[PDB]
Amino acid sequence: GMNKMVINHLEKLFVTNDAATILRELEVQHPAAKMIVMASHMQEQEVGDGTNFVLVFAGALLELAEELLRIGLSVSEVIEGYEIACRKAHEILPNLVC
Amino acid sequence: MMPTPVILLKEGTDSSQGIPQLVSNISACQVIAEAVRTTLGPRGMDKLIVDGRGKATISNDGATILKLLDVVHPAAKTLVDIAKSQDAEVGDGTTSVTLLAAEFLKQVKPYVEEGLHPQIIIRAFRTATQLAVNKIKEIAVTVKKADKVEQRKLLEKCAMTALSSKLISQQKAFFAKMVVDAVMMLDDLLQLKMIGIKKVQGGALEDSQLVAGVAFKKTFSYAGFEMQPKKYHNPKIALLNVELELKAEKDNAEIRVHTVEDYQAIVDAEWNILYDKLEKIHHSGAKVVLSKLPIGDVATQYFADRDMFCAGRVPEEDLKRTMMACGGSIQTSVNALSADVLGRCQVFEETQIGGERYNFFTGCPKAKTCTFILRGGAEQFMEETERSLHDAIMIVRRAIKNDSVVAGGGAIEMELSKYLRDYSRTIPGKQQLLIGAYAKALEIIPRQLCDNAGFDATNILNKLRARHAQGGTWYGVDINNEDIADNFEAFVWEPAMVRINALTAASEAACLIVSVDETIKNPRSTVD
Amino acid sequence: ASMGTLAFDEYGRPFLIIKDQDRKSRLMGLEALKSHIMAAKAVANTMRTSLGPNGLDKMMVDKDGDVTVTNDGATILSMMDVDHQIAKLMVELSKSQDDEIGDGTTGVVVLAGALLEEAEQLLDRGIHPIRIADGYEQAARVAIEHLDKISDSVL
Amino acid sequence: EDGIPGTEAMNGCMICLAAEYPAVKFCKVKSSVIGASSQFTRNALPALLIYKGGELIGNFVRVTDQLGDDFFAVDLEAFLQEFGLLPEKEVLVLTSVRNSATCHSEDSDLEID
Amino acid sequence: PLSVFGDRSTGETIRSQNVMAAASIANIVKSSLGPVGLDKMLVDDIGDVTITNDGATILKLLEVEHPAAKVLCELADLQDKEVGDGTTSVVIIAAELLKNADELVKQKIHPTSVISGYRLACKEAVRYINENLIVNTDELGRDCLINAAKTSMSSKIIGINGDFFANMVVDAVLAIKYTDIRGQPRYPVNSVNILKAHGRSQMESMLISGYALNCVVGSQGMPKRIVNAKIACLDFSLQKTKMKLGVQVVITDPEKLDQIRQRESDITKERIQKILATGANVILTTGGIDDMCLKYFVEAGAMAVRRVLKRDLKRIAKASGATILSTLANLEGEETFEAAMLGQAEEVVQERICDDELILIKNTKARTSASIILRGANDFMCDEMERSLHDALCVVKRVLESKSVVPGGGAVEAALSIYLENYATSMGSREQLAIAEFARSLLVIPNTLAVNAAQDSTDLVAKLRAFHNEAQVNPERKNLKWIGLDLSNGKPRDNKQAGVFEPTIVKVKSLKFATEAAITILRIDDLIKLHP
Amino acid sequence: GHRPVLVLSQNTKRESGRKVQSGNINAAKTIADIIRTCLGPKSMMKMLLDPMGGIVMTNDGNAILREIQVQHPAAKSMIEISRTQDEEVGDGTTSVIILAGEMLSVAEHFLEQQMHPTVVISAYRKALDDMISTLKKISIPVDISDSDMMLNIINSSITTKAISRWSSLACNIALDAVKMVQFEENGRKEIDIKKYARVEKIPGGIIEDSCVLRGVMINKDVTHPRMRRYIKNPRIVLLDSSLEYKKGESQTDIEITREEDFTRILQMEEEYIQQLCEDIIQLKPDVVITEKGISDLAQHYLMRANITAIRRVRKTDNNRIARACGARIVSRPEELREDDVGTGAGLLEIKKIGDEYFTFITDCKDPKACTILLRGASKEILSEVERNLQDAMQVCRNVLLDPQLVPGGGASEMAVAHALTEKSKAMTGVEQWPYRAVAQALEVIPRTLIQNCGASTIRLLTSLRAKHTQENCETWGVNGETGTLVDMKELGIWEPLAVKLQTYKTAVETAVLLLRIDDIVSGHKKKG
Ligand SMILES: Nc1ncnc2c1ncn2[C@@H]1O[C@H](COP(=O)(O)OP(=O)(O)O)[C@@H](O)[C@H]1O
Ligand SMILES: Nc1ncnc2c1ncn2[C@@H]1O[C@H](COP(=O)(O)OP(=O)(O)O)[C@@H](O)[C@H]1O
Ligand SMILES: Nc1ncnc2c1ncn2[C@@H]1O[C@H](COP(=O)(O)OP(=O)(O)O)[C@@H](O)[C@H]1O
Ligand SMILES: [Mg+2]
Ligand SMILES: [Mg+2]
Ligand SMILES: [Mg+2]
Ligand SMILES: [Mg+2]
Ligand SMILES: [Mg+2]
Repeated sequence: GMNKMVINHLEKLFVTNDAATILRELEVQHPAAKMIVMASHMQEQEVGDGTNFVLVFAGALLELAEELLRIGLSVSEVIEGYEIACRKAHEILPNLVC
Repeated sequence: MMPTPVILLKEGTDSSQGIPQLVSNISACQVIAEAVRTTLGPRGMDKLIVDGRGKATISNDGATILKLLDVVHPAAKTLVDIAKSQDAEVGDGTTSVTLLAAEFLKQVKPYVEEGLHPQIIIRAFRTATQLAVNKIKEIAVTVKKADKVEQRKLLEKCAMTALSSKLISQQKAFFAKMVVDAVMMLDDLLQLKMIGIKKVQGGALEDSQLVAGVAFKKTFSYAGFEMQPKKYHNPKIALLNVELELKAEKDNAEIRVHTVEDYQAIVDAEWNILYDKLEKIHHSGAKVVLSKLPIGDVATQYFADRDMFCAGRVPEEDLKRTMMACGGSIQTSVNALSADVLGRCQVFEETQIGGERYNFFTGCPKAKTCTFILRGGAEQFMEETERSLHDAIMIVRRAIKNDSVVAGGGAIEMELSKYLRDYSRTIPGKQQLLIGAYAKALEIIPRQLCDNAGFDATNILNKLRARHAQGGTWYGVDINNEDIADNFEAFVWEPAMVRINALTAASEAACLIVSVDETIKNPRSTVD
Repeated sequence: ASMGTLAFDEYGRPFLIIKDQDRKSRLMGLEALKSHIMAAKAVANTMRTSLGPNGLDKMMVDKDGDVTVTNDGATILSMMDVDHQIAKLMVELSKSQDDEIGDGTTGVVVLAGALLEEAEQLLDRGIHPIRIADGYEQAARVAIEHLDKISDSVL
Repeated sequence: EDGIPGTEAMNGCMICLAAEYPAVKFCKVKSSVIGASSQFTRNALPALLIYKGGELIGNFVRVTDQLGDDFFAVDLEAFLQEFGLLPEKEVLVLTSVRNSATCHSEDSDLEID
Repeated sequence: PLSVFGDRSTGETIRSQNVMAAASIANIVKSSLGPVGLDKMLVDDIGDVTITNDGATILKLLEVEHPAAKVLCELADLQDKEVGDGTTSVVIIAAELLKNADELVKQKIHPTSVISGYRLACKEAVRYINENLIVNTDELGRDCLINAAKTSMSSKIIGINGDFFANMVVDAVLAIKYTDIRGQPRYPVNSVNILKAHGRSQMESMLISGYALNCVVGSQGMPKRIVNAKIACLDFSLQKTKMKLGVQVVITDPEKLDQIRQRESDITKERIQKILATGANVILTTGGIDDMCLKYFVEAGAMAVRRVLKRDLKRIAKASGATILSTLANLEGEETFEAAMLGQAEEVVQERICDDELILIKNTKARTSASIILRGANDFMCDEMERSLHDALCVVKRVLESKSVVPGGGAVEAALSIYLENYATSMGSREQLAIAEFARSLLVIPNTLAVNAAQDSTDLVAKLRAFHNEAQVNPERKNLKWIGLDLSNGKPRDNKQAGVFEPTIVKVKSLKFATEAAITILRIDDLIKLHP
Repeated sequence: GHRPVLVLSQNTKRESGRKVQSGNINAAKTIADIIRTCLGPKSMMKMLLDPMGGIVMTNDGNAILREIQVQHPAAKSMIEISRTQDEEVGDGTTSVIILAGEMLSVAEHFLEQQMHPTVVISAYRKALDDMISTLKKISIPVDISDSDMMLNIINSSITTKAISRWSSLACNIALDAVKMVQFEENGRKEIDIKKYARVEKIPGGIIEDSCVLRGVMINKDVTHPRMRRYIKNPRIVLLDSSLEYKKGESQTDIEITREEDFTRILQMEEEYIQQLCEDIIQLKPDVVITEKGISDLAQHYLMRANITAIRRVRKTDNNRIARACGARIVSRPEELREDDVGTGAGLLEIKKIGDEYFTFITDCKDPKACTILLRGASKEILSEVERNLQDAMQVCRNVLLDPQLVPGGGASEMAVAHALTEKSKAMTGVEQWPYRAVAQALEVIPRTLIQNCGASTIRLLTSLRAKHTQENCETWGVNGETGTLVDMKELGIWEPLAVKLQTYKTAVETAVLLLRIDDIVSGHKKKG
């Protein structure tokens, strides 16, 4: 990954590749992107790593949800399938410990 | 691009990404390097920068020039930062760091334009820097003799080399002897605040002197000060932090009396308190009294009647230097003025120095401090003299820490370039091009020396390369003879840590600049 | 020959390096030295009329309208409202001469102006200014030694 | 300027006329941009200005007085024609295929010899 | 001191400014080089949209202020005018040459030495190209022209349909072949009329065995199709006669006015009667025809077309054997029209093309003509089709005129770089550096080609240079001079066998023009910009 | 004033990279989404407000797109595609936009990954060739001599428009107009719906009274009341030249000296008019139609022969009358011939409709031009009816020129998609993914039909795909009114092969054209 020079509203320069720091310095205005940034910051607070994973996974999930909505599925069906698959993933994960 | 009714980031957010933004960063670093390029070498020049208020600063020091420029480019600020870092850690070479970093970026720019992955460039830079630092440590010349004469010669040569680029280069031997004398008197920490530097207008550069003791300017004498003698031949010095004047005993103190006798008693008690303090000071045997706090007119006249010298409102640093020079202790109370807390000096005198009176404490045999009194024709003249002396002092301190030297004038960098080229000739070939570019970028300093001196840099560089290839580690640029010479035998000596830190900082800055692929600028808040 | 540099990148993207770089001027190379020599020569030629017994005075007016008539070079240069930095350097040279000695505050400025005037024609012939300064230092040492040689002692 | 009645009708008329008169160079500009007087903006804002060779040939101001607020392209066309400022209509092909060539050199088939 | 009302930039500042301007112009079009390049879509201030890949069109549409950038744009225009291809390559090469020359100058190398080295390098590169890298097309046959057209049309909107468009281009060029004096065949391109009409797909574009007119019959009563056409080409209008400025009609006896007014149209009636009596079926005129003459032609059962373009009329007349007549005046002072002035064609048809009609003159005799009707999705795509088609026609004309071709894909650039790097060591001491920098700057073409494909440019260029160095050093490895770049797979490839060819004139002229432009810009070291 | 050094202009904007491609694709998607709901038998109409004050109420894609002004050049390209589709075949305007949007979406999917646009373009062209082959394979022929099948084709073309309520009347009108305007001369067949087959809309009355006239109707009245307004079997003469005395071309000033010359000149003007009228009368006609003015004296002299005269008729109307009544327009009356007289018009009658006079020539034997008289509720209703009739006539002409027929209702889309998917299984390259993606992008038509019908998109589309996986199910589509699968050889919805071929070609080439752009430059002066 590559570092990004981010200058905030106070002319302070940040050179980092940490996703949480980049999102914090960026002035995100869209409420949905604000919610995703909140999720990333919560992941940073709880664990301390994996914020970029959270962001990219949420983006991919929402893109594929848009595809499913376009092909004819409803929001409720997509949400139910996502929850079922998340439960399946959390069940599978302990078996993947090496 | 689409309007996107609700935008992601707020309006005014500017984003630049990809190869063009990194090429722009390299160009900005080139501009910053060019801003200080001409101030390198014995044939370097000075830059004059005027601030908003109208005051001008004239300097040859690269760090000062870079600080005075209001650089706002995020990538270009890294060069200023590494210049500051080199100034802090070493104190000399603040131009070479910027030149080397910009040359690294310029050399790797063509590979950036053709799509080479920045991680490969960063890895090559790290490998080349590690190899160069190891080579510098291996080939640096040190003497395992601990000879006082040899150490003195080494320090003086390093100081002259550090000084032979400034306006005081004509008196470089004299100033270097002064600097080495001053540094060698510091005890073990080599604190800079133990070397006072006073600038007095008027006089030639050769009129500047180093006081083996402490000297400071006269501090707002009261009435009756001119009635005091101004020379003592073995004075005991009372270093105090005491306000010697009639005043309220306490800020919250209140006096309540109901008799005129008690009123007179209170007035006499205030006078008696002041006179008791003065008598305790006088009975200690001291003839010179210095205080960090104001000394009133009553105390001044009292000391004049006793043929004693007084000076109030002395700056704290001057009192600390006086304590270190004489051997007393700053007393906040005069109740115990034993002989152990009184400073001693052989001669105290107040003399005239260019329309300004100065107090002199000389003859101190156990002094751990000095005081430079610089003479010049203008404020900026003396400021630049002080900057040059600071560079020399830092160099001498670092050499005191370790006496490892390498020949200057680009000789060390030509040797490093030859070594790195030889190493790069024996690797697969993707890293070979980048290490060769690093070695070529190492040639900027001798080329810049030749360009500043007005030579033909190409022929001198060719001769240097041929000499280094066939043997001879310390062949650099001979500025006076417009040729090449053995710079180690010409006593163009630098501490090895100077070039080590220069290479490390330049490589780190280049890697940081290369590693950035996107720049985002949030809109300004509270523009007012 | 001013304003610094302006490229705005070879990609069309903004190129801002120094704050207010479009409102800042810059002189480089021999042109700046020529301008400095011109300013110093102007100051020295102004002062050179007030030299010697037949020298004339300068009537100086401050910002409040007060009138000062004087022959002292240091006073004239201190009260003169200059903006050029080299002129301020000459003023400080006069002030330093006044501080150290107290007399000769006009000779120093004329001498400096003459030295820079000669350095101008030296530079026109392709000599590094550092070489000119070194030669000036050598000649100053020679002149100081000669002054010591030809001096006389008074009671 | 925005909001003053008659501006949108004039815009539609100019669109139609430019469709029918390619030669003319119909254009619009706000009074603020040209820096007109506040008096002119408040009282005489809707005005059609006609130029020809850098000099004025049409000085129409407050065209709504003699055109109204519901004037169509027919009204403006007739109103401009009756002062003889609008160039005469030239018949042209409505739409066709495109060629897009203009002379140049060596653009000449030549007999073999 | 100067007191000049303007701005002055001198030395390194102006040199860097010129280099920056040239580099910006190059970087504008560097993304549109090679088969993996992509088009650009330009929008005017009035909303007009142009989608193009041609460097000359991009630089002409762009509004440029810097003088060096203007020099580069005019260089692209000149390369388009004199060759027709390699418009992006010449600009890129010139900018790279200028950049490397400025890099040399910043090292205290005198600009005159750099200019001398550049001239020597250009001369030696031209000589080496002419002596080693040219391929004679005599042993390749018709496939060489097809391969050249395919190479030219790569990176264009018609690249994938090249299998069809190359045959169309070759047939169109061969249809207009003629030999002038000295027996040298000549191919007058721009005589192939190109008509653009949106509609059906690209593959249904038509090559007309004749001429195509963007015109229709004057009157609806005329026939829309004539089998055995006798074309009469006129350069005068057929309207009611009007006397000149110097002649005036003054009537004193009223009885003469009716006769005057009758003759006023009887003159044109008689002229048309003569023209129709000679046997003509199709009448084409550059002037207008009014209703009365149109009715004469309608009653005669003949096709009449008015306002025909002069170039179109000349092409039709010479293809059909007709003679342009600006007047029906002979050398006997009479008014006659002869059958020998009539052109002939196998058919003249007004066909419908996407809710519009145009006239096709099919199979003109005594000369073969060619026209191309391009079908596309919309107007912009048809315009890009026309530009690419013109590029292909110019390339085929250059190949047919001069029968030498060179391998494409950067093989020529790599070979020249290796050869000039070897050759620099035998000339001078600083012109040595100039020639070396010329050789290095010649590598910008394969580098840009590889970059546009997101391939490893460094490794591919290194492999190409190794192949060409082996070809130049080893004496029995001369077959490696054709090793170029295969951008589809990102590997070196023998481009002579693969069919990636270019006319030698493209490379030679691009080198010469780029060198001259670089020298001209490098000649500047001081700029005075007078205030307007 | 202040002079900033620039390469390009201040108002020149340049953007490039993934942003440009994404912006183009989203612009095309938005253009498609604008008219997504106007496709199918259950489409909903839209109100468009003209900048000139008019109102357009339609569900035709071309009108909706042409009424929208856009800034993004990709949207301009899409609108140009819509206009091209309308001008070429006259139908499928809404389908082509949706297809182009879907193809650009599935292309953006790949461009998000590291696939070059040229690979996608080559895959798209291969897919387009395969679609053309499959469409030609699954087509069926039609018998143009069968009036019932032609009426069914026109009906299936117009079932999606507002005129579908009066389906039989509209189909009969369109078929009769196209059939009678069909012409053959000199071995060149033509239809020419644009010039002849004029549609005249008179607001008021009922739409069931609309009919195609066996001749031409114009909005004209006799020049003078004494003219006959009803002629049984008229002989019609058409002219362009005015029937009035006019100035000559040359300057022809007279000079009158005698007394009687003025009256003589006026008398000869009258005599010239009389001579022209006598030359006209020599052919013994009943009606005289002129594109230009007719003098009052000319009217009198024509009345003396009992001839009805109409003046100031448009050139297109006069050509239509010539085609209808079999006359030839003559400029000079003295050159009139017998074969130029129009005999074949079986009735001429000037009747009053509303408060206006209309001239009817509507009993011609074998007329080659016609007037479609449309009567309806108002102006906008009649404009929509005229647009629908234009679509019907275009479809009829397409079938007449190309007698190939293709199943509708999305059946052809699914058949071609299945064939391409089956073909893609044997390529084993990197282009197979874009090939399959653009093959499956054709399913947006059945999906749009199901969405507009209001049924379940996913279940119906899955069932349709499963059905099309069978061995003979190429004609299985969706019923757009009930939202159920149905065989199109039973439902009867069929479309011309030309319309489908044009739609697919235009959509694929639009995607190819918009996939080739990565750089946008805007703001520069037109320079010309
Ligand atoms: N007498 C000399 N001869 C040749 N080179 C010298 C001499 N003195 C210093 N240099 C070179 O000048 C370079 C710059 O030194 P200087 O300008 O004093 O400080 P900085 O390194 O901050 O620019 C050093 O790298 C040194 O090698
Ligand atoms: N099929 C191909 N394979 C490899 N390289 C090609 C191919 N076709 C063209 N090229 C190369 O791409 C380069 C760029 O051509 P292009 O930019 O399209 O022409 P122009 O320079 O006239 O715009 C040419 O130098 C040519 O050698
Ligand atoms: N009764 C029907 N049932 C199902 N589909 C139909 C029916 N009638 C028409 N269609 C479909 O609707 C499409 C026509 O929609 P239309 O509004 O005409 O769009 P366009 O103008 O783009 O053709 C045709 O592709 C056809 O397959
Ligand atoms: Mg992590
Ligand atoms: Mg130094
Ligand atoms: Mg004096
Ligand atoms: Mg080309
Ligand atoms: Mg339809």
